[PDB]
Amino acid sequence: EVMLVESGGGLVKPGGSLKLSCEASGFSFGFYSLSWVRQTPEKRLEWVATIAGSGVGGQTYYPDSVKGRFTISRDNAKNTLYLQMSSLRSEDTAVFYCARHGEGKYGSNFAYWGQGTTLTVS
Amino acid sequence: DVVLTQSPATLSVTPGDSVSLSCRASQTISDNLHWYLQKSHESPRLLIKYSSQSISGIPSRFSGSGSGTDFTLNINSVETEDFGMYFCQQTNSWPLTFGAGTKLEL
Amino acid sequence: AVGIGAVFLGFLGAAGSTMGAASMTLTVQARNLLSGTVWGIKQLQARVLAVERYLRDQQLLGIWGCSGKLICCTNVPWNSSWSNRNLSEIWDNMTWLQWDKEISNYTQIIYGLLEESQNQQEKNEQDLLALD
Amino acid sequence: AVGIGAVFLGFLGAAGSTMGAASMTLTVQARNLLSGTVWGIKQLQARVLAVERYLRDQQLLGIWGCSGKLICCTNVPWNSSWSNRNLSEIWDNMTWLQWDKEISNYTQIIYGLLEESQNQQEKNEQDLLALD
Amino acid sequence: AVGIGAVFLGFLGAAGSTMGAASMTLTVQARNLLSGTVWGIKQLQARVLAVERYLRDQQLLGIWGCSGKLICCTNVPWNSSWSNRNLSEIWDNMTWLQWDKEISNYTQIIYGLLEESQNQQEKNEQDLLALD
Amino acid sequence: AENLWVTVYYGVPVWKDAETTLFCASDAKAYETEKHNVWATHACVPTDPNPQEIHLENVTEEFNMWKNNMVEQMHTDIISLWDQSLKPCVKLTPLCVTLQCTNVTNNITDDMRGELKNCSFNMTTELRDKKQKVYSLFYRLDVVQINSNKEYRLINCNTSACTQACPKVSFEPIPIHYCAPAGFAILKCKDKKFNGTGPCPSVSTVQCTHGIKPVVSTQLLLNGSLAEEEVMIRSENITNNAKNILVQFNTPVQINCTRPNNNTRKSIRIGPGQAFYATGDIIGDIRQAHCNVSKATWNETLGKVVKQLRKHFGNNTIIRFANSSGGDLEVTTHSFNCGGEFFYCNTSGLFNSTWISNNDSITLPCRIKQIINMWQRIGQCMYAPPIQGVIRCVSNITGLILTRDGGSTNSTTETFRPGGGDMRDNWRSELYKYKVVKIEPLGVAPTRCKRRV
Amino acid sequence: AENLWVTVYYGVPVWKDAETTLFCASDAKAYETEKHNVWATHACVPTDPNPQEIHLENVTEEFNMWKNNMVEQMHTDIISLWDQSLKPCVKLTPLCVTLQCTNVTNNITDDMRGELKNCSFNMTTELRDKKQKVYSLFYRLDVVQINSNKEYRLINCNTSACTQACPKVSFEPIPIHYCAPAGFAILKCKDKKFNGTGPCPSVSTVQCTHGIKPVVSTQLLLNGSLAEEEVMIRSENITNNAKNILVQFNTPVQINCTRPNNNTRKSIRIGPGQAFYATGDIIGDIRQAHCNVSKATWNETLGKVVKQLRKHFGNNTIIRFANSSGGDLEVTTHSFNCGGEFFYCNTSGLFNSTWISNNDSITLPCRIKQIINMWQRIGQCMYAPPIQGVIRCVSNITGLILTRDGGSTNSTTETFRPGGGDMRDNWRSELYKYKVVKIEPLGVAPTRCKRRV
Amino acid sequence: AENLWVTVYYGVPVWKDAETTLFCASDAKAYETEKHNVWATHACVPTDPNPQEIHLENVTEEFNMWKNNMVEQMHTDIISLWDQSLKPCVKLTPLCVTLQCTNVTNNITDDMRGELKNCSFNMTTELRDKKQKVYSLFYRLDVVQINSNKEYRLINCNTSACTQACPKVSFEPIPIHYCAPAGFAILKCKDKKFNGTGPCPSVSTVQCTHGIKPVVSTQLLLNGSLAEEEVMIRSENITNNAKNILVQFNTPVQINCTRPNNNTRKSIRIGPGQAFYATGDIIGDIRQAHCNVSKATWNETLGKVVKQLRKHFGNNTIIRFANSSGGDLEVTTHSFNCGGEFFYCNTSGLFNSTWISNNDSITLPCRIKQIINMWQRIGQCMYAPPIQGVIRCVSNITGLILTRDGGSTNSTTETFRPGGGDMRDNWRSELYKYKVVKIEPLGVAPTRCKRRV
Ligand SMILES: *[C@@H]1O[C@H](CO)[C@@H](O[C@@H]2O[C@H](CO)[C@@H](O)[C@H](O)[C@H]2NC(C)=O)[C@H](O)[C@H]1NC(C)=O
Ligand SMILES: *[C@@H]1O[C@H](CO)[C@@H](O[C@@H]2O[C@H](CO)[C@@H](O)[C@H](O)[C@H]2NC(C)=O)[C@H](O)[C@H]1NC(C)=O
Repeated sequence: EVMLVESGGGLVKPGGSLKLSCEASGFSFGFYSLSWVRQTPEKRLEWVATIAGSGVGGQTYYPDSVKGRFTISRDNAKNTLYLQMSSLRSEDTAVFYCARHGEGKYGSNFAYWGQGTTLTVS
Repeated sequence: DVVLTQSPATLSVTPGDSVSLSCRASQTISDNLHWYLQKSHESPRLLIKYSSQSISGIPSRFSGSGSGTDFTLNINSVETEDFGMYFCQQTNSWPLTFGAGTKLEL
Repeated sequence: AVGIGAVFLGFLGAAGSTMGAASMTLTVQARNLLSGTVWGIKQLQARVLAVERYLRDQQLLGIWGCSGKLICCTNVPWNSSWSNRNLSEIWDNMTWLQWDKEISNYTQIIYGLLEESQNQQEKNEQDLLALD
Repeated sequence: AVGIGAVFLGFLGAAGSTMGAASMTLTVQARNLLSGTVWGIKQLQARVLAVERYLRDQQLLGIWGCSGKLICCTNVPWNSSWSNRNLSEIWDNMTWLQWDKEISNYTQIIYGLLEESQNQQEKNEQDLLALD
Repeated sequence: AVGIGAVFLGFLGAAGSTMGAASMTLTVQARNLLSGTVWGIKQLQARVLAVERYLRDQQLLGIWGCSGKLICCTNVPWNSSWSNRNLSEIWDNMTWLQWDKEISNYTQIIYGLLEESQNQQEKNEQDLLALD
Repeated sequence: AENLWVTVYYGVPVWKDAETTLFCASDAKAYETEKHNVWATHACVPTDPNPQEIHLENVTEEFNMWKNNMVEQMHTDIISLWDQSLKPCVKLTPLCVTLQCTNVTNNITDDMRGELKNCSFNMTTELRDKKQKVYSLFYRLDVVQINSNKEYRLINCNTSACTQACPKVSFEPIPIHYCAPAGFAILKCKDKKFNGTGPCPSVSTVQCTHGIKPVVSTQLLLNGSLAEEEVMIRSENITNNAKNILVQFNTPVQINCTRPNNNTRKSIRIGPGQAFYATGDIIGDIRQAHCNVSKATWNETLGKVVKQLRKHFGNNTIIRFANSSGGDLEVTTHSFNCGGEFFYCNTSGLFNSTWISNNDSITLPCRIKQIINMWQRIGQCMYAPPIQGVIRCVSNITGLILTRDGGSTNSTTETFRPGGGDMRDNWRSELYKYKVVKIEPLGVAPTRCKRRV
Repeated sequence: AENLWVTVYYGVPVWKDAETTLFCASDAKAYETEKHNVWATHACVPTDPNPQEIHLENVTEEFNMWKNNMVEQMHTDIISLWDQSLKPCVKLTPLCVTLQCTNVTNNITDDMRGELKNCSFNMTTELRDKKQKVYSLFYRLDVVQINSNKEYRLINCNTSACTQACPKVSFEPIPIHYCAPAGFAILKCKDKKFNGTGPCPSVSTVQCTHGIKPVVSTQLLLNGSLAEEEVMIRSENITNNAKNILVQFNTPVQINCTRPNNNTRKSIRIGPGQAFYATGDIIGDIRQAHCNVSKATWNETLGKVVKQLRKHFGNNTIIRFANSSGGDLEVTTHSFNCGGEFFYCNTSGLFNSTWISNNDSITLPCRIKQIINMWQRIGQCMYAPPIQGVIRCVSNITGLILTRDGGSTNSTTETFRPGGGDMRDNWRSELYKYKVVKIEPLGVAPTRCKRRV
Repeated sequence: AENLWVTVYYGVPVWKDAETTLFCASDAKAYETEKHNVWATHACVPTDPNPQEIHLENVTEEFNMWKNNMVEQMHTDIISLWDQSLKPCVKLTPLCVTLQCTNVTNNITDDMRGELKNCSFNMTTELRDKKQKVYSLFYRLDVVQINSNKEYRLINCNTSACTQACPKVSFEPIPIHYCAPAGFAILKCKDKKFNGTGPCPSVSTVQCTHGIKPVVSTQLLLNGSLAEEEVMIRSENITNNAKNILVQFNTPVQINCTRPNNNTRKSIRIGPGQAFYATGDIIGDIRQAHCNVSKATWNETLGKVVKQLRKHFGNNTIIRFANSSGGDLEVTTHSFNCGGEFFYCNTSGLFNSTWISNNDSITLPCRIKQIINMWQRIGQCMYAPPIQGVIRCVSNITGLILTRDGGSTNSTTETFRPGGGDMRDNWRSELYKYKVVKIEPLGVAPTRCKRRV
């Protein structure tokens, strides 16, 4: 089955940097587009970053609130996803989930979510 | 940006009843709306893909419907394990956005 | 509509790509080679042209040391009169269509080299197996 | 004496029998698959249908790790979402036709799994062979 | 000069030569076996007869232990009721056309011996593979 | 333990239902007669000895003959080689001439009718200038009146000019063993109790069928495949009125069809190398062709089939018979072939009885037609040539093709009626034991072994 | 290190140019119409859904249209299945009788001409003896005078007796998806600016082409494959005078061809089962069949093509048009099909202009001929049967086939003239995107690994 | 040691005798002449250069040429493509009209006879109403008298209406290279002393035979495969009287056949597009067509073959010759083709000698026949059209087909007699060197190695 296990969460001062990791198994890693989505303490879900798969074009996508600030990358040979954070803000405080999408035309949805790693910025 | 509005925010129903959760998009997303269940102390879990498409491993009591901007997640006999936080998601345009969630309580 | 669905690299995907990325998926060009009263003989004479030229490369593969392994090392060295190219380029600079032009004179020397380099190795397995 | 006509069956002999006795003789259904002016073209279009559907199975066999061994282990695990059955039953309780109904949804997932499980091990064999 | 036509024979070149010299080049008879509106059907019924009589021996070859190796040991002993000949003669005294006459009664016992001697080694390999 | 792994298994017995092109296997003994004295004796394959009919123990299988294929393919190719055996024969275009016909010279009784008209006409010889004036004899079912005097023409001269039959070929049925190609089996239901649908729990796999005789009878199936123990009836919905009830009984009923006219032939030359065989004089007397059945056997067989019919329609059911209320001349009659000539009988002394749940022979007056439009195609017919001497044959009635009467009331009677209809329904009386499956080996099963590296 | 070793690579993407036999893929939706109401709807293959049009990134490819194959094979087999759709139909030999023709009953004005002659003749009935005397109507383009009185004969009665056309079949174009066999790809040039030759830097691989409609127009290509952005012209040597200029423009031009005669049919019986369909009376008036184009659209399209022609011939070039100086009646005219009948128009109100670098409709007077010698074969023609009622069709003019005027002076004008010539060039307006390659895997490359012993 | 094990050997040289379908290899130089000006030049395969004639040292092989196959298949398909080159041509049915014939205008000597009759008749034109009255010229071997007056008819008008021959095709022999398919070899006996049967101790393997020209001569084999050193005679049982003696001699004998009539052609129109070529006037004188051989060479060659005949019949044997006592016109004569016309000569000034053990030319008076029934089929003939001008050819007599005279007494003489008979024996003069074997690999031999686990 699909397993996504995130690590790297911590307490960060604002303006600081932090790299999250997501170790994936159970699927052909490079073919799928992968994303980071965070869940705020009020339980709201805010998409954070996406990196497309090898056959999807491999581009990165970010919402406007983080564009120019957040960088998502992947190392497909070890099946690991990264989320590189810089110029961190207190609003970034959330549980961050790694998520895997589906396949083909009906696969831009999040299909699998990881357990999450907690980031607290204060 | 597409704004997703989930309704209701919270709803108490007795186990065994059926519910219809609404998610409304600020623009048409043809059918690009997905539903997730997050139980308490747990991660979210995909329930329904592209308005209506069922997911292997998810119980048949989860059903989806809706087209355009208005989408609905039906849970047709709610079980104790189904109570939790419910999310919709759109893939029509960047940025990807979520609804605020429906809290299903016992 | 954002296009995030996984879309596996289709047929002929790395056909302009380098050899180090074309050799990642070789099975996709392999598997679409057999499957995919007068206009029935145009079906017949397309089918019976397909199975001989499938069997002919499966025989030239068969009569070397590579039965169905689809990737295999051999023992003949690479004479630089054939290609004269650097090694560090020819896995990430050129491409395969550029290779077939770059080597097509020197083919049928390699194909002649492979049967004797296999049957010599073949009889050497026989000479090893005969004594015990 | 030695030699009776009871347990020495024929073609498709154990076709209702269990898997532990059908896998004893699989070659007998394997080997009886090729040998045995307008009414000649039904012979032609029966022959090029026989050798095509034989080669299609010899191609699906060829691109896995199983050249002609006809029974072969692989490396992919058996997810219980496929069958969810006990092991101690499914070699002597059920039968093969019951298996083909019991699994027919889950084919082309296994067939997609087998090609990647061969080619990943293939290139990892090449990366193992390149360093030495 | 260097390169002469004397010892480099052709197709069916050693057909009168001894077995120890006929088994030196077996690939030359192997490779010239596939390549080389009514006068098209003598081409059609020659092609699907060529690929049929090629596939019948490649299937009988396939179900033994010898996929495409073209020379292979086996496990069945040589009963002297078959040939009763000396060893020191039968690789350099007699010839192959004399052999096919010298054994042709005892064929279909050997061809019958090979499937069980392969399938017994196959299931004993499976019983070895099942425990691990 | 639970780390189960995929292991494929090549060459494994399972099959699915399919349909592909089958071929002949003519018996090798019929190969001595040289170069198609009957159709399909050199064209398709010489058979094999001892076809490996081998049992499949502990196997039940849902057969079918009503939605079955391969009884459509046999009808397809038997149509096709029937058209293949008419392309060499001579076209009969220049016979469409205005006849002039009188009664034949005969002791004309008013009860009997003149079956053969004289019809002396003109027809071109092999020279294009000359025209001989020849006469013939023709049946009354082959001429119609162009309208003092009385002058006819051929009936098929409207809309369908059609060929002669080369006297080398013969219309007799030879056995035909249908065989599956490589990779396909033929399941044969060995059950002695098997109606139309239902799982047949005793099958056996062959590669070639038993020798099937292709006959053409509309009612009263002949000369083939008797039943095992009882009289078996089988249909589609027996509460349907459009589906025939193919009765197949166990012991044969001997028929004694004959034609007592001598019927001397003669050859008129149409043109260059185009002979035409017309019946000239008839020597002796002009007597009617008939058939005989034993009255004790026929009445005993109807005593059997009214017992088997009460198994489907209950007891106290007053079963009666009738005579195929209407239709064409080729559906109201027992239309068949005998030695190369085409009898149309009159089954109305047969299908006339009534049955309640509590030595002599029957003679059937037949009649002969020379042009033939078997299978009712649009632009074909078939002028059968005359044959010499007194004609007599003996055949076995094996099965009927009945048809119920579509009542809509709470009555007891069931006036059963015979009816031929589609010729395929004959071959569903021959191809109900056999279905064709496709062997699909290379299955897959998990077990506890992993491919070591 | 430097001890590089040969390593073969099976299944590797490279291709070479080749040519093999391609096949149909008829659309499955056109399979509902039963048993060849048009040619090639049961004969060749039902199509596939969603053909895998897949991009080939970083690929440029040298396409070609002049030395291209597969437009010769499609013309070959379309000839062949045209003979397949003409071999069942009835030969019309016994119509070669010395006619006797008068004017049709009509208000004969001297400006108009009697287009239809009466032509009452003798023809055999189904009886070989009788000969009925029947009459018909015939166009003036199908009879010539054997030379008081006025007696004609058929024009094709010299040298080519030719068949009728069965009214079951239909001459409509259906889409045809050509598909490659296994081992062959179909490259599609996706460039929106792509003339005949030249590297196409944006290709994509398919297995089946889009639905091609086989139409038959000589000038004024119809109903297919409009251009993307501009009006694309493409030829061989544009400084040649023997190579046609296949204009393909971007927006469609609507044609409105009609025929306002009622044209009642009738069936004359030639013989046994040989019907002949002749036009009997015409109800109403004898009016001329015409076609219409919008003058603003046609003049705008010539405003487009006078810009694109100056793109190849420079500025200050006085472009003018003319009307195809000479040739046969089937090359000087816009010869086409409409509903099953064969209009021959007169493109001489169209191709008549001059252009210097500084609401109404055009009516084209057409005329109909019934025998047909499409593709100009030696010993064939084709008597098209009449059709009932008023006939009207609407089509899209998509591309022209012009031809320059072979000057040899330092002039500025270029008097273009339309001209059809070979029918293959029509299909070159459909087959410029597609080439067929042969996948040749199992390449070979040296790397540093050796087969261990 | 003694634990010998089975080891199979793939790709191993052994063969068995078999028979499968062979194919052409037409020479590529004969491909320039477009679309079958001779039969089988586009239909079957262009050849290869330098066919791999490779020796097989230390190989003996039991050949046979009398029980050989593949000379039956070549006769079969040459029959078939002879009918293939006659299926397009025009059937000549409407020529069966009652002729009216007088003598041709000529210097009638009592010794000579009128070979050509005038035969003016009536024949329909292309119009069905008119009938032209045309005249021709005809040989005496093509008309028989219908019985004051004198009226003939065609000889083949009884029982066989037969086609004309299209002047596009040509009856010249082209070389044909037979090639084996894959898996079959062609053994060629290279022995310069090799009769019919017997082991040939010098063989060689080819893939394509040399170019065989299929000619049709009954006696005096022509234009093919001269012997090596001597004059080789070869037969079946030489003490049989029913087995022909295929003499094949070493040096060629030049024949000089001609026809000195000018024989102007003309085209009569039968109908629509059906031309008929009839001989019009003859320019010059009416002289008989003849052939020449050198008398010193022919007498020297019979001096050779009576020496080789004494090798089988002993010395002091008075060998004499005779002139084929009886038979039809095509077995008693040297029946052959020359440029498309069919000479029947009279070898009775040739085969007339006697031989005991101790500059001028021979003229053979030939005669020409226009209908042709080559291979003596039942319902065929062949109207060869006339040809313009004086006709002259030069050929090499290469081999004879003799036949002894079946004595039953203790005589010494052996009156040999010529006789053509079956045309297969001609091709047995070309295919006696060649046999076709089937390569059967996968041998098996025991050695001391075991498949390790
Ligand atoms: C062809 O002609 C035949 C006889 O001339 C027609 O046959 C009968 O015609 C009469 C006309 O009064 C009808 O009453 C009958 O019903 C016809 N019988 C049959 C069996 O057809 C025939 O109708 C004509 N047409 C065709 C198409 O055959
Ligand atoms: C066949 O006859 C037709 C007449 O029906 C010929 O056609 C014309 O013949 C005259 C003869 O003087 C010529 O002047 C015309 O040029 C011909 N016109 C056409 C369109 O052919 C025809 O020439 C005859 N021959 C052939 C081979 O068709």
